[PDB]
Amino acid sequence: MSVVIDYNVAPPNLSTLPNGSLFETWRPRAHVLPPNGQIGDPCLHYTDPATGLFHVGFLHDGSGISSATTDDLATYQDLNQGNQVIVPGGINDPVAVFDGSVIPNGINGLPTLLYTSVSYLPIHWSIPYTRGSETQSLAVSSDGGSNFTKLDQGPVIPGPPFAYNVTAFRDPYVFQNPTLDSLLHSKNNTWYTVISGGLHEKGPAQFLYRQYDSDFQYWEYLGQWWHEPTNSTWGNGTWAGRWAFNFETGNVFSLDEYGYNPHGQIFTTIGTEGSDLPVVPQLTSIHDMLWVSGTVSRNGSVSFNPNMAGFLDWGFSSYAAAGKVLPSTSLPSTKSGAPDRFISYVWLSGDLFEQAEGFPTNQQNWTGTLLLPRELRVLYIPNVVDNALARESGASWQVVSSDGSAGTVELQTLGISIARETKAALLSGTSFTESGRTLNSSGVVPFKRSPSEKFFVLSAQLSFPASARGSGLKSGFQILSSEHESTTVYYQFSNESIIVDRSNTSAAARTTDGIDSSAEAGKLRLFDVLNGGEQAIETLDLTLVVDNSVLEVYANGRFALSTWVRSWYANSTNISFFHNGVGGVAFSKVTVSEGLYDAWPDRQY
Amino acid sequence: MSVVIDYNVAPPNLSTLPNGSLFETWRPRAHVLPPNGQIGDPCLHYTDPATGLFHVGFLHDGSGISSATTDDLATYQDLNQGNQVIVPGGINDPVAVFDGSVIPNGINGLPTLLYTSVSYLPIHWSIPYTRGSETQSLAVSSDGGSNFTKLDQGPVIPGPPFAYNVTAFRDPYVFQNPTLDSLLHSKNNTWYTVISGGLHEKGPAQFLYRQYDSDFQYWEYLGQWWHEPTNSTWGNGTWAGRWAFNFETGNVFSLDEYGYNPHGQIFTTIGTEGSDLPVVPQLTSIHDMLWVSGTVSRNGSVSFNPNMAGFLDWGFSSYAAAGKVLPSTSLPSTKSGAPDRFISYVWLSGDLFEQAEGFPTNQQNWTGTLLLPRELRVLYIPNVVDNALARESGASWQVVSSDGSAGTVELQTLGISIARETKAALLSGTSFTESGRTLNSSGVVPFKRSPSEKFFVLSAQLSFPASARGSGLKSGFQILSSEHESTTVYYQFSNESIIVDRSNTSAAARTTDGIDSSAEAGKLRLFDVLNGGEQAIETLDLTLVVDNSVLEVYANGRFALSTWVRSWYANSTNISFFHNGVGGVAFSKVTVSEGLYDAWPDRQY
Ligand code: NA
Ligand code: NA
Repeated sequence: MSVVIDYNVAPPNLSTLPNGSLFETWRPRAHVLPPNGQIGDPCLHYTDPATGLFHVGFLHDGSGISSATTDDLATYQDLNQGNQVIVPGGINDPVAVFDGSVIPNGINGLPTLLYTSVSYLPIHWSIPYTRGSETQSLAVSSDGGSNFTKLDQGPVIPGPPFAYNVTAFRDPYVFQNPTLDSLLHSKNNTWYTVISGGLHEKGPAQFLYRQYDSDFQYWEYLGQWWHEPTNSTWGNGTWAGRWAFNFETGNVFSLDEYGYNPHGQIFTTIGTEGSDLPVVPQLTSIHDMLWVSGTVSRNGSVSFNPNMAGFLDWGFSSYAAAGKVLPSTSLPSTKSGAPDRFISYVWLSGDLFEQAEGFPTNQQNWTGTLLLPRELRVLYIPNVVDNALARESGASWQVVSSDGSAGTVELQTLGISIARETKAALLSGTSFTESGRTLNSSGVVPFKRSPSEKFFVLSAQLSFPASARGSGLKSGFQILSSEHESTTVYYQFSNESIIVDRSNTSAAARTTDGIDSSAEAGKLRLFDVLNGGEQAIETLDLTLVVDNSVLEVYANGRFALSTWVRSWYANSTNISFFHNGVGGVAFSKVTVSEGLYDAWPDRQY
Repeated sequence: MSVVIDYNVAPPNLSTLPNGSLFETWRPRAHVLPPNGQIGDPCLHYTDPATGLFHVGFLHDGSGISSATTDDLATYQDLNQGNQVIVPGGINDPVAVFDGSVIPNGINGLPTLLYTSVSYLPIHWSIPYTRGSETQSLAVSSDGGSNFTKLDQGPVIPGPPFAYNVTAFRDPYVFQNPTLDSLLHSKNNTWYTVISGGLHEKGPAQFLYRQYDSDFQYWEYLGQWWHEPTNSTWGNGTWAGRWAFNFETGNVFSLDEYGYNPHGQIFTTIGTEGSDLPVVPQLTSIHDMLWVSGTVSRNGSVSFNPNMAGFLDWGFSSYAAAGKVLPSTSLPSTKSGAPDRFISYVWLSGDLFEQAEGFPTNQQNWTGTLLLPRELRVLYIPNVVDNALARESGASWQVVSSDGSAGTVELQTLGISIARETKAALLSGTSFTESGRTLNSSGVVPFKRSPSEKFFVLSAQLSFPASARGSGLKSGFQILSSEHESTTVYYQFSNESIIVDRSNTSAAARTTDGIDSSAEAGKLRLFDVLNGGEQAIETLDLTLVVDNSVLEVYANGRFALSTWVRSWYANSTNISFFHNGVGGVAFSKVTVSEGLYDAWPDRQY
């Protein structure tokens, strides 16, 4: 008949259950992930100029790249029923297909994939590099993006520059930029490529190239346009992790206040591969998902000079972001009236980058997800008090103007928000509000009403008095609660962090190996701000999106922290105010929207 | 019982006979060829420093490189019973293994093969080049040369210099040269590599490299050290074919009067791929086997500047020569007392470079041979009369001194002779002489005694009177004669050529397709010479080596012409003087040595 799962009854050791029995247990409904099995790095994204459809791509089951389309940037349709559009086993890629990116209007006016073709394993920053392990090859889709046919020829970039002893040499990211065109005297709308990795005994780098011929055959090397010393860090390591031992999945793009602008300020997103000392062979212990702002100058060779940096996502398991220009002329953007955007999908690895030993993978029969598509833009924070907090250097913001009369500064940083159409679809459920209140004593205060399922958005504002600064205050919410489980998400002034406490999240973590219960944390500074001539600590504008086991925490349009919340019991759906009693907190009216939506309307599961 | 072959009975259409039935018919006994099947370009040759054994290599059955050893430079022992020491089907060479050469004392003190690893076909100078079709990869033999194990990594030279549109890029030839070391400030005893091919719309070239690291990993590009315009020629095309559309099998070495000398004059041997106009797609119609002398200068980049050139072998089917330094310390050289030598094996394609349609290949069950090993050295011709003949430029010799009193010059050219130990073994049979004579009338004069088998050396000197110059004289020998067949080899003053007339050579050519009967020819100038104060036309010192169907014609230590003489009848063994009646000829005493020897004493067939 069936193997019977009752989520009011206690869990077994989940690894004893049949294959596939936990497929729906923790599965999101509003996120990009394959029909089943494993998802790796997103890549390959492109707007098809002929249709306006936006194509998303991702590594799938360690065997190539799968893809789906969206006409609204909310919901998706599988290509090939989820089967890969390109697989390993060719002449150039006999061992593996690694990440690539797409020139949308390329060879023969077709989407043209430049990707890392792998011929030798293992490959890791910590071990000697095997010559020719990573080349860059071309493929073209003549069938609307369902199949990328490999060009019947060798790699267009057969290895790194002469005698370079690389740590890695992969993840080519194609992009256009008129600032680079001007500085390098390139032909207008030249395609550039960055390749990510580093050099042994020197440190991480992006290797920069430009197309030499219109046919994309030859790629002129323009130097290590950005490189950093081995395991160096932005500032003192507080705000933007470390540059660490190797760069991965380098994206390059340019922004203004509204979205993507070719003439805008230049940003990159990168994964950095970190380690404790001594290094453990073939182990990356820290996967930092960073963004970096910088100016580009020339001095013979072009250079990217960082002026601020932060995390695109503070999640331990968050990594490998791939983003793409989405033009205003796209099908989604035409419906929503958006300007040109840069949409980034962050990867949330399902198994601690394959370190989560004993996780019930055969039972779940899927692993990983992408996070919600995110709009990136230049965010301005006005009316900030010109004090030490605002002026700290080596941080994730910079002063772009000042008012000596008012005593204020305008700050600039990277804006991170849920893509507009996806956010609206997330809120299309049924909405209720919980009354605002102030808390001064220690405890958890149940909401009058909680969602009855584990699919909701929670928004609220938290205001703190001057005395919260530098104190032992902890305030936020307790979610996914019942007598056996709870998860707590809170702001903490002592280290200016948002924390997700997962020690009690999962009753399955007590019976089963490989179900991480570590705390997750990210830094967020709330500055001193001036409005109506009154100086206050900035309001914490918190959004929580819970999609079964996927938690995404957003704050103030500039912060994201995402993780796995693998609660077992059907009843673990209650929400409470939380405050540790140190000082006071005022919670606004809290909005809860329940149900989210189905991001995969043409799948049944 | 057996399929019965009687060589006194007329031949059938040979393509109707059983497979293997003609294995012995035309098979040489004193030449390098595999136990059966096809032989292609020789390559891979090396002296093993540990044993003193000389290793020879060759393409075999279109599927990699086979090898044998010699301890005497006369006789050979198969490695692996003739099975290839390296085969295609690796990561770098999934389609084919092309030519390579060996650094004898390389990685780990082991013979280290650098070779062309092929990933895409077709490849031809006349068609567009597929990117990455030819890379250069490393293999090492740790077992005494029976197996060259591919290094488990990508090619060490993944393609040609950036954006070069090559016609070909293959046949790497490793060599050392202190003249290059001095000119380029290279470390002493640096290994150089030439790679042969050309550039589309520019012409043929050798691409020059030097090792960058002691591990042979990286190869620094030093430019097209020698290149020529498309289908240009030395002089007016008389003496050294054409530079043509592509260079193949470039060897580089340096000589003195005795043999190989690192500080000597620099020479190269090359195949050139020719065509009539218009070009026929994928067809090379002319395969010229050239040698070239030149000086090396620097002008920022190093340059090889030809000062004379000729043919290493004038045979239509002669090509692809591979030679190697053989030191005085080798086993063969220690026995024979030779100094350092450069030994070259020329290939004699068995089937007109796969154009001989209908040849009975399945019946023969082998195809091709290498020619006899040849010593190359600087040859001086003294006491030549200083006239137009001696002074002609764009030819195969140059004036290196002059005596105004005597009216003479010393000439310099490339010396080509049978390697000493092989020549002695060829003459180890039973020897007889035929009396000298003068002929003035037209006809063929039978020898009093002829060899009774088709395995012999014939040596003779032909002296011509002053009036032979510019005349219609034709004199030489008729060989392999009976009532049904004959072959005529003669000198002709009208175009200063040695000719092999094959119109009557083979009774099988009348019954069977693909048995070429075209004439073979090569240029040979006999200069005016002064001895005892008498001016004469130089003596023609002729050697003919007939090894069943393999004919090699040598003259004056500076001329070689080789071809197939596929006589059928057991009785086609008679030899006659030949003279066309135009003027007179004096033949010296003619020596005939019969039997040759077995170059493969440990094979039965
Ligand atoms: Na991370
Ligand atoms: Na030839």
